[PDB]
Amino acid sequence: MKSWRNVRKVISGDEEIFTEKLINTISDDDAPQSPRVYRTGMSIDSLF
Amino acid sequence: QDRILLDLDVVNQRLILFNSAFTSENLDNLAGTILHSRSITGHVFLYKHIFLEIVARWIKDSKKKDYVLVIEKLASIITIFPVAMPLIEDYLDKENDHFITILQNPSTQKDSDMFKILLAYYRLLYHNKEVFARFIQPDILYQLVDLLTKEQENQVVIFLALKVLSLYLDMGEKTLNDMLDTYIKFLELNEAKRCANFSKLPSVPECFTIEKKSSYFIIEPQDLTKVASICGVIVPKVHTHDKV
Amino acid sequence: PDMSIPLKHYVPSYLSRPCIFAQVHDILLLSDEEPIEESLAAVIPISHLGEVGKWANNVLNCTEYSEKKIAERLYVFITFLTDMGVLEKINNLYKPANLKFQKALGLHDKQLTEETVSLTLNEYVLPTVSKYSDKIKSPESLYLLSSLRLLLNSLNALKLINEKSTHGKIDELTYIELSAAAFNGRHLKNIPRIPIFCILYNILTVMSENLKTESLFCGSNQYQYYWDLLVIVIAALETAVTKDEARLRVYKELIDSWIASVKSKSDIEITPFLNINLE
Amino acid sequence: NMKLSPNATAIMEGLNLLKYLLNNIVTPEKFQDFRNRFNRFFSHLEGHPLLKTMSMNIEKMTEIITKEASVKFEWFDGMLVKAVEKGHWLILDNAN
Repeated sequence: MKSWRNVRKVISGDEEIFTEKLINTISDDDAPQSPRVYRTGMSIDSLF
Repeated sequence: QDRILLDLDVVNQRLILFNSAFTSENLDNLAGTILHSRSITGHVFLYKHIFLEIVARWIKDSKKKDYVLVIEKLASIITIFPVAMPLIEDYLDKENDHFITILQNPSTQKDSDMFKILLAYYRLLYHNKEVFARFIQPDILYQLVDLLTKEQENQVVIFLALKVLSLYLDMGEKTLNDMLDTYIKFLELNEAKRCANFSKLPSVPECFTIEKKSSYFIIEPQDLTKVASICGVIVPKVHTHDKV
Repeated sequence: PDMSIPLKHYVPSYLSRPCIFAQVHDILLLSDEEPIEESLAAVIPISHLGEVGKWANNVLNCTEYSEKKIAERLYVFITFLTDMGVLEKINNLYKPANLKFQKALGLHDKQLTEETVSLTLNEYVLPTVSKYSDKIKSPESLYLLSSLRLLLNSLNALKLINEKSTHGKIDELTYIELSAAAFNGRHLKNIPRIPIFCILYNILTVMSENLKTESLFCGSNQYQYYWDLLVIVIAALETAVTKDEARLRVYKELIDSWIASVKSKSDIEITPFLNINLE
Repeated sequence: NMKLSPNATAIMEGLNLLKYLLNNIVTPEKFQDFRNRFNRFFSHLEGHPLLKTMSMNIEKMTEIITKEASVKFEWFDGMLVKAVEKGHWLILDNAN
């Protein structure tokens, strides 16, 4: 997003170029809610 | 009464800022040491409001060969510091023939003695062409181009030569490339970066007060010639009429 | 203090060769972060892309240009493109657009290589290009380029592990390198059971040969799926540097979910794998 | 002649003459300019100079005859004519 946004600000103006539209934008709500169980990046291989 | 003031602790502040990135006797000393260096645009940052006196001292003390370095470092100053444009213009009226006589009858020396000249010439056309358009003899440039097209291994001199011609004869862009690729089997992105690097730095300031700290005094009778003392900052010394 | 004047203030605006590199240096300026994104051949025309090598050589040979790595990275990008037969595709693609410029102008030699972006989406000339492949106005044109750096960003990083396992030692010894020793002919005795380096190596070969001889640019959003897989691979190698075996149970789950999802889209990209995802 | 066919022998004269025109304005005592022009015109590569040499000699006969029309209010062409006559643009400033 931002690496294209500065190129919006050089070869074009402040209004969004054609290409800033097509890049997706992930909705910041799609986490899995893993912390119903509390685990970490610990190497759990030793357990099994 | 009023004259130049100059602090020195702030000069050292500017030294530590800059080099983090990358009487008349004193003036002669600093002129020599700034000349025989290669870096220029740090000295200009420290010593701004004094500098034109140093330019005048480079104009006077010639030493019979220094001329090359004079125009070389002068051209490197100009776009950063567009205020020595008068004195350099006055210099070439006296000095142009001594460069011509190098370029005419080529050096039989290191090519650098010509390289710098053309390079400075380029900048002095790129700054403004409607002033420096009479200190050139393009015939001799084409003579060098002939002689270094017939002879080999010299593929930088010719580049600057034709580049100077391309701004003397106000060529376009496709003639330029075709002309190059008729004589040959780069520059202009760098100088812009020099000036841009200079604009990275902040605005220098004049104290205008006798601060209780180390300071350097330059007075009215020590303003050399073709540069005039003033209550503020030094100003050029041009024109003939001057009878008291 | 970086609030500088850009180069267009000091560049002659009546030449073409500098004013594009002006935009290059200026795009590097405005970003606070290093764009590891290639958005620089996004600006350079396909003509005088060969000047990139001389540009990076000039960057090193002189003292200015505080940044000197990124000019090398973009050059590696271009020489990775010419390693593919990819620029022949896109130079052959714009040739209708060069015909409109040939006819609008009283004299115009139809050149070999066109002065136009490597994007196919920055411009008005798309509908001359989009006589086929209306995917051009769908994101796969973008992700074609972006995915193409990621692969190149991976091979450079993966290959050093192959040099590290080749130069393998008990000190600076890591689990991904133990898997690299498993692929590497010079193998260390310790924990042979991790033959995953080859499995996280052949996928780049699948992508590289596929993109070399696809020639479509008109699939079923295939380049979008040559991107999400690449994220998954970058995650797989990062969680492969130390002991986590069960975390790799959710990496044959994902490629197969990736396969079953793109197969649900009926994108015909399906032959060249799927015994590697099952091995 | 820089784009094709170098020919140092007359390209050098061409530059020598261009500098003499560019640095300096011509006055009566033109005969230096005439001789330098013809010394350059060893080379003929356009027919247009064949018109221009005729445009020189007409002035020469006119340069001798200035004494007998010492006072003559004669019309001269403006600017807009010379543009529209020659071919190049106008940018008129304000029409205040």
